[PDB]
Amino acid sequence: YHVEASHTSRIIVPIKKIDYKKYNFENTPIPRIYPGRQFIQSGLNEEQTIEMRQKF
Amino acid sequence: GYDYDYLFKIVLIGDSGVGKSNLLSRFTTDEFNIESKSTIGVEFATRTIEVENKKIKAQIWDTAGQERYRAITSAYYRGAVGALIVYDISKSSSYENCNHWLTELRENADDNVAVGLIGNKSDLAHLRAVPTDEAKNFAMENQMLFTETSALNSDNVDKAFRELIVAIFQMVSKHQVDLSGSGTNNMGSNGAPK
Repeated sequence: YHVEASHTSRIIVPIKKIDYKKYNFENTPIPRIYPGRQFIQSGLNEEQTIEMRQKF
Repeated sequence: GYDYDYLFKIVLIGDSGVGKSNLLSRFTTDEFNIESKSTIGVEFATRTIEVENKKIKAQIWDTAGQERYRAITSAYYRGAVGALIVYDISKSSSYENCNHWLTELRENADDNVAVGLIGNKSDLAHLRAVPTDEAKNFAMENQMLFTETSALNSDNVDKAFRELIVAIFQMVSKHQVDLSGSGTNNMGSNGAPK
């Protein structure tokens, strides 16, 4: 490809899907870089936690 | 008789439902003949320890919050020398006004008090509304003794009371010297001349 000084060029990358019966996407969510910490209440609804896990 | 030496009064203060009264019954003499709580408000409990070969009597007044007694509680902090703000780690809105309780209690209690800060219901440690290190820090720049009580183990709260009565003791420890009374002589037959 070539991009000169402002000219955008939308790359069209083909991939496949993922299979929901092959990966579990409800596993421990947003894993922390280092273990431990305060362990405070999440303060969010369980359903919200589901969509945050999927969107990560 | 009575035969104790000093008598301190120590308020327990906090929001309602933070678990102060169940904390009070486990570690100290209780349910002697007290009529109850809310009938007059602010129930009184007693604890008798000894420090430095002096006997200390401590009265603990668990303040009750019902909005109706708010005017009455002000007059009950008059002369209060020992204090304990209790907060629970499960719920979170008590810590928003824990500072307000400290401000109201620095007002009109004594010239100088010794306020402890105690986290009730650490049995629900996993349900931690506020981190313990933040409350530990907030105790550190407010000169406060800080405790975490399981409510299933009374050793922590009992240790806190012993150290609080020590720090409030040395604060009021009036100097004493001796009462020996051994100086006897002068048993004569009195050849007086006035």
